[PDB]
Amino acid sequence: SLFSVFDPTSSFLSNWLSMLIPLLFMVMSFWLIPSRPQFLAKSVLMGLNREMSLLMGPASFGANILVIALFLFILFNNFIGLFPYIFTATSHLAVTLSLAVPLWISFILYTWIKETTNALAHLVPLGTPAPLMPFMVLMEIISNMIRPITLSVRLAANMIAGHLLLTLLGAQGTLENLYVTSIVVFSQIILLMLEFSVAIIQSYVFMTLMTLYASE
Amino acid sequence: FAPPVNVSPLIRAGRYGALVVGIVYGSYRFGSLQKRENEWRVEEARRKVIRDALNAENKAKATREEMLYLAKETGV
Amino acid sequence: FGDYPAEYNPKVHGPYDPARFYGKADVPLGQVKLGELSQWLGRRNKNPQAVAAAVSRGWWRWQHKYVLPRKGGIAPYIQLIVGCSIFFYAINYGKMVAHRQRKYH
Amino acid sequence: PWIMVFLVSMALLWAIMTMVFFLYQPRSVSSAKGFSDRTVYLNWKW
Amino acid sequence: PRPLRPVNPGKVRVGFVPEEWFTFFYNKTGVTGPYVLGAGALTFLLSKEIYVVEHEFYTGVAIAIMGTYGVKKFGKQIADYADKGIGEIEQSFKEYQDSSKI
Amino acid sequence: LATFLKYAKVELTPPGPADVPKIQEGIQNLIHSAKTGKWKQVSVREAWLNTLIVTEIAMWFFVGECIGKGSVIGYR
Amino acid sequence: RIENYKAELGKLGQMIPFEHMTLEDFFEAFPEKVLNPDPPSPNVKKKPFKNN
Repeated sequence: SLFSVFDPTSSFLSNWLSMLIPLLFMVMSFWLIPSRPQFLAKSVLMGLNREMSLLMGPASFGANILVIALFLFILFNNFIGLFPYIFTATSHLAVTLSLAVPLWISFILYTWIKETTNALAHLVPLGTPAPLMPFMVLMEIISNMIRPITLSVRLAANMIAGHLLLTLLGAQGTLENLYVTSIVVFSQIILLMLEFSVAIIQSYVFMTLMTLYASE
Repeated sequence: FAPPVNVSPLIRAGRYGALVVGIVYGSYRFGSLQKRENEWRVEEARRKVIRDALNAENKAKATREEMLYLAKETGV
Repeated sequence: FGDYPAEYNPKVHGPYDPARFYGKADVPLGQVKLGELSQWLGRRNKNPQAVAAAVSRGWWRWQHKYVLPRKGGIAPYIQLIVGCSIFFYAINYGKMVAHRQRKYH
Repeated sequence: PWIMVFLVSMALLWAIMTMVFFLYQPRSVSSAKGFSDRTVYLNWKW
Repeated sequence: PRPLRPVNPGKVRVGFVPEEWFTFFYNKTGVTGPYVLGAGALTFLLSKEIYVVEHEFYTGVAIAIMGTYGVKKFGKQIADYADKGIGEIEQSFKEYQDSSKI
Repeated sequence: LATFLKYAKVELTPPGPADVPKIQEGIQNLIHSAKTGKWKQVSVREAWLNTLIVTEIAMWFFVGECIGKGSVIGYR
Repeated sequence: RIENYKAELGKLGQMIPFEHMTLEDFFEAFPEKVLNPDPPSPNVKKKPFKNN
């Protein structure tokens, strides 16, 4: 029924089991020389760790793994959720808000507690005039306040729109007419390649933005 | 693949016996439910006519009242 | 909590193979002659810790068969996708049945 | 059920964190070339 | 006994189905036994509409076509990249052992 | 796929007409297994399989029901 | 020193080969490991901690 993908109230075993899916798809290491999937997963993680270390800095020892785990959580829910009957956890705004709000609070509160006057000088972007200074302060306060909203919305609303556009094409895929079915399947192949790329891009966007907010 | 194996004769006899029973049961049930579907369509035609007449009258009167209310709101 | 199970003896069983059951040698369910199947079911305890141990042993057997070998393929990942899609269809059994195409069937 | 969603999501994010924490390849490339120069001969008397 | 690491994983027919499922029936139903069991199962699910052909069946079909095309096009390249890395690691460990002996 | 057609010819064919006295001797043996024993002496792997096989016979019955009713999805 | 070097050479000769080595036998033969009261990292490397 169009929106029936986004109904977690399914049965006695609800659709919240879509969050235990990343425990199944995480590589387990037994032998000393790794297998193909373990080596591929470790190579991707090492590559992203090297990319995020440039933006992090030396005073962010905990940000090596705290953003990588968030990247894998978002990536697995976005990627394995696009398979047909699997519920997509990050489509809902609750899960994305649950990921974005606590780390943003852990950035804002810790920066205010640790360096207060440095943050107040950081409000002025080093050259703006004093009459525009209160406006820049208000701009900085508002822009920091809508940071976790613009992460949760950008992940949840994008995943919802990405699966509703597939559901609209699926509902028009009649089985009696083979021509319409072949058009629907070909257009869904184009759309699903776009959705897989958008899924990985949006997880990388969240990792990059959490790293930038952690360092700043 | 592996060399072929002839199935057990009891398995083949039961499988094709179930196939034959399935064909005659499908023919019997389709013939049975065709009359039921025809009777359901017969009564649903009258039910559709009554529902269509009542709903169209109710929709037309509600549309007239709604257009009068919106003309009252707009002042035209 | 992480620790080896109490039946594991590194001086007897060699290195730790998590897919292996290190307890007393019970008859596997495949070769039970079904006249003693109720006795076999009563012999195995139904504790949630033992159930989670049997699930973990099975998951490590599957890891050892399809993932842990060096030149492993994408067959384990397709098995996970199909197994998750079937399970999530059985979860949403009502949500898909209530939008059927035919009536009698 | 936002409270249970929040608790399960954070427990899973911590579980993913401790899965990545043990995902590394211990490279034993500690070369023992230093022992080629650690030995010093006995000094004589001059 | 000590665990051993086989070079090749378990045998798989039709992309993901294990080969042990197909060879389990060979004592009784031959080679087309399991295949006709799966065919009868899929026909029965689509007959009694237990498996309802919804808007997600065509998503699953498009995923299956994309997955087959992507795997057949990039499986050799990705397996070669991974086995190159594993060989480099094993070569580095062997070089370490030889250097320690020297 | 030609070998699959060869196996279909070998294995998906109706049984021989001369094995009808034989299979009844098998069927009564199942009756001899329905009263005395020969089933509580069955390994669960074998028992699993015997059930599995039977499910295949019942699925052939539903295939035959699809043949008798024509279309696959429902009774049209 | 000769006795120590011969003992180390014999121990390395008697070690299980890395092809058949599980990740715990490697940590038994190389007891540096990675422990709870140890400098950590997601990539537990030779230089991800301190060095500042």
